[PDB]
Amino acid sequence: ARRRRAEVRQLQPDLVYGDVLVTAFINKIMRDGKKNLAARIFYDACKIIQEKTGQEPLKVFKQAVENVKPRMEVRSRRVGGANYQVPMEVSPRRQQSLALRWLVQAANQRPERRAAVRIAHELMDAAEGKGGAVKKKEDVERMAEANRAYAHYRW
Amino acid sequence: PSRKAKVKATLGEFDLRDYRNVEVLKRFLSETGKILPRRRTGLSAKEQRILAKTIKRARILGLLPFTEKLVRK
Amino acid sequence: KRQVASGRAYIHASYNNTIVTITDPDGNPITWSSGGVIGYKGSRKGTPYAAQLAALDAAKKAMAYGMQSVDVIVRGTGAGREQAIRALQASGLQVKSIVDDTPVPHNGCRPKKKFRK
RNA sequence: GUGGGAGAGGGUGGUGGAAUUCCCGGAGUAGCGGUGAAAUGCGCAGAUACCGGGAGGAACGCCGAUGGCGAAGGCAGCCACCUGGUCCACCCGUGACGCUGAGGCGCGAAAGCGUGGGGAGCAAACCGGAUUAGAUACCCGGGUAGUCCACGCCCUAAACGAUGCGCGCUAGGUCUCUGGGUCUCCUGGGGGCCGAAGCUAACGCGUUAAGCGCGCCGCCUGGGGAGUACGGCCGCAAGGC
Ligand SMILES: NC[C@@H]1O[C@H](O[C@H]2[C@@H](O)[C@H](O[C@@H]3[C@@H](O)[C@H](N)C[C@H](N)[C@H]3O[C@H]3O[C@H](CO)[C@@H](O)[C@H](O)[C@H]3N)O[C@@H]2CO)[C@H](N)[C@@H](O)[C@@H]1O
Ligand SMILES: NC[C@@H]1O[C@H](O[C@H]2[C@@H](O)[C@H](O[C@@H]3[C@@H](O)[C@H](N)C[C@H](N)[C@H]3O[C@H]3O[C@H](CO)[C@@H](O)[C@H](O)[C@H]3N)O[C@@H]2CO)[C@H](N)[C@@H](O)[C@@H]1O
Ligand SMILES: [K+]
Ligand SMILES: [K+]
Ligand SMILES: [K+]
Ligand SMILES: [K+]
Ligand SMILES: [K+]
Ligand SMILES: [Mg+2]
Ligand SMILES: [Mg+2]
Ligand SMILES: [Mg+2]
Ligand SMILES: [Mg+2]
Ligand SMILES: [Mg+2]
Ligand SMILES: [Mg+2]
Ligand SMILES: [Mg+2]
Ligand SMILES: [Mg+2]
Ligand SMILES: [Mg+2]
Ligand SMILES: [Mg+2]
Ligand SMILES: [Mg+2]
Ligand SMILES: [Mg+2]
Ligand SMILES: [Mg+2]
Ligand SMILES: [Mg+2]
Ligand SMILES: [Mg+2]
Ligand SMILES: [Mg+2]
Ligand SMILES: [Mg+2]
Ligand SMILES: [Mg+2]
Ligand SMILES: [Mg+2]
Ligand SMILES: [Mg+2]
Ligand SMILES: [Mg+2]
Ligand SMILES: [Mg+2]
Ligand SMILES: [Mg+2]
Ligand SMILES: [Mg+2]
Ligand SMILES: [Mg+2]
Ligand SMILES: [Mg+2]
Ligand SMILES: [Mg+2]
Ligand SMILES: [Mg+2]
Ligand SMILES: [Mg+2]
Ligand SMILES: [Mg+2]
Ligand SMILES: [Mg+2]
Ligand SMILES: [Mg+2]
Ligand SMILES: [Mg+2]
Ligand SMILES: [Mg+2]
Ligand SMILES: [Mg+2]
Ligand SMILES: [Mg+2]
Ligand SMILES: [Mg+2]
Ligand SMILES: [Mg+2]
Ligand SMILES: [Mg+2]
Ligand SMILES: [Mg+2]
Ligand SMILES: [Mg+2]
Ligand SMILES: [Mg+2]
Ligand SMILES: [Mg+2]
Ligand SMILES: [Mg+2]
Ligand SMILES: [Mg+2]
Ligand SMILES: [Mg+2]
Ligand SMILES: [Mg+2]
Ligand SMILES: [Mg+2]
Ligand SMILES: [Mg+2]
Ligand SMILES: [Mg+2]
Ligand SMILES: [Mg+2]
Repeated sequence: ARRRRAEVRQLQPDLVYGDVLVTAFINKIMRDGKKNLAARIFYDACKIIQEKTGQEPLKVFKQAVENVKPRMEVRSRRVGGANYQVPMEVSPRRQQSLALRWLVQAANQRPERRAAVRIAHELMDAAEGKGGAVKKKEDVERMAEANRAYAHYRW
Repeated sequence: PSRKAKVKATLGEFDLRDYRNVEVLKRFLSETGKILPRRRTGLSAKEQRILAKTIKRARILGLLPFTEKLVRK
Repeated sequence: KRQVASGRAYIHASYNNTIVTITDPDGNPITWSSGGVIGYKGSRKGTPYAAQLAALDAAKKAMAYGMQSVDVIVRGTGAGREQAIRALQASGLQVKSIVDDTPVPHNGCRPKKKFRK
């Protein structure tokens, strides 16, 4: 996007909870344009959230999302002939995209046998502050602020 | 552009060649010890030329300083 | 163990490093810090963050002497000058004055080739 | 001639403050320095930063400028003495005493040479550290000559307005420096910009001529060979003409 600002797409509401965040997660689950497979996965996982946790699966979902969102990240920059790891803030939408993407990328690294189980277990784990996703956020916020010396290269 | 004030019109009758008159030459030095330019002093070529030498004359005597420290920065 | 409680905080900034020297009112130093006192080794010492850490470590060293009020004196143009200022400005120490005493000659010596023209 | 003006014009003596370095004392601790990043280097025999004292060499911040002075080179803290050039008013005096100028003579940035001093900072050479494919460099740490002083040499330059000197004639507008005056303005000297006529191959110049004229000097005659060779004069030599 060199000319315009590249406005964002508005997503259709969740067909079950009526929440755009849910539908965004389904789309990050989707693979080869299989919408039904991604939503089947996700909902079969919402049933796994219950009878393990007595809470509404929506709460666990958005809570884990909140625990994965990073506040800082490190972006490179070409300066003085070398390249520097420069921290700066994470725009809100980017915290969204990175938290959701990380959630999926973590769930598919898990050892559970079928998908929705991995998704449920990662959603729960990240909701209570553990699991591979939150380790991604902690690794990134470790990267940033470890380079605090370059905080003036913000741009 | 020094639209705050000019030092000459901030002053009445005075002798440019008085090296010993401090409480007026004081008015021509900056917050540091430096000699103000014609932007601030509002002097003319000849006037600033002579006032310069009488200020230097005063500096040797220990009446005006050569340099000062900057406050509040 | 002097119990000074009031003194002068010198700041020596340069494009290579920033170094803080904290003194009694007469000017004799009590403690000090810099970019190298903290773990910074290479060019990082000339950082405004390195300066911030140096001034904070200086202020914390001086708290152990129970110092409260300081007068700050900056010398040298260089990164981290104003950041060391702002580090001390709320470091716990009260800054009573800031003064820029950067030494300038009256055309005294010939600079290096690096600084000529 | 008289009476006033302006100026880093020159020489000599004296002298003031800032900074660097070094030495001394005090306080204080693990580094400082430096770079694109580094390293060499410096620091536990206590450095860097910080206060007090002291020594010495060099250079004069602001003022300061599109400013001034000078024939050119060039000239900048301040005080005094010696000394050059110039400008204005007054119409006083001399009565064409003028202009230019081969040769001559004097001057002549830097670098360089001799003797003797001095030597803080900077720094050819050189010694290291880096970089690079190499790096006899650019960058970093050191450092000798030198840079400074007296005296004597050398005599070159993008020594430049790349524009010899003098005098007369040819629209103006504007900025500035320094005089004079009936001080809105008039008038003289100097420094800038734009432009009449005009000139120029063009660029541009244009009352500060590169315009229109006169006087005298210096100089050019296609590029390389070559500022070389030879001769001569000069020089301690480098080398110059
Ligand atoms: N020349 C040194 C300087 O003289 C300045 O003052 C100088 C000028 O202001 C002053 O001008 C004088 C004066 O009598 C009047 N205005 C006219 C007179 N023709 C000038 O004298 C002039 O001509 C004579 C030879 O005839 C020269 O010796 C002298 O140097 C020159 N100034 O003469 C002084 C000496 O030249 C300042 N004192 C200072 O800048 C510095 O010391
Ligand atoms: N000293 C003032 C000036 O000295 C000039 O020459 C003087 C100086 O060049 C020379 O050296 C002097 C001397 O006191 C002694 N040998 C050492 C002293 N440090 C020097 O004095 C000067 O030296 C330089 C300039 O050379 C200046 O930068 C510095 O301020 C001053 N210390 O001594 C000369 C006098 O004896 C001229 N006479 C003239 O410009 C003026 O009077
Ligand atoms: K040394
Ligand atoms: K100079
Ligand atoms: K000029
Ligand atoms: K007048
Ligand atoms: K032109
Ligand atoms: Mg991952
Ligand atoms: Mg450094
Ligand atoms: Mg003079
Ligand atoms: Mg000592
Ligand atoms: Mg060692
Ligand atoms: Mg020991
Ligand atoms: Mg040793
Ligand atoms: Mg030192
Ligand atoms: Mg001292
Ligand atoms: Mg010595
Ligand atoms: Mg200037
Ligand atoms: Mg002239
Ligand atoms: Mg001239
Ligand atoms: Mg010149
Ligand atoms: Mg007559
Ligand atoms: Mg007659
Ligand atoms: Mg002649
Ligand atoms: Mg001749
Ligand atoms: Mg010469
Ligand atoms: Mg010389
Ligand atoms: Mg010599
Ligand atoms: Mg010698
Ligand atoms: Mg010697
Ligand atoms: Mg020596
Ligand atoms: Mg050196
Ligand atoms: Mg060197
Ligand atoms: Mg080498
Ligand atoms: Mg190469
Ligand atoms: Mg020798
Ligand atoms: Mg010249
Ligand atoms: Mg020129
Ligand atoms: Mg001209
Ligand atoms: Mg000229
Ligand atoms: Mg001419
Ligand atoms: Mg000529
Ligand atoms: Mg003549
Ligand atoms: Mg004129
Ligand atoms: Mg001129
Ligand atoms: Mg023109
Ligand atoms: Mg025409
Ligand atoms: Mg034209
Ligand atoms: Mg003419
Ligand atoms: Mg010839
Ligand atoms: Mg010729
Ligand atoms: Mg031929
Ligand atoms: Mg030739
Ligand atoms: Mg030759
Ligand atoms: Mg011969
Ligand atoms: Mg001979
Ligand atoms: Mg040779
Ligand atoms: Mg020969």
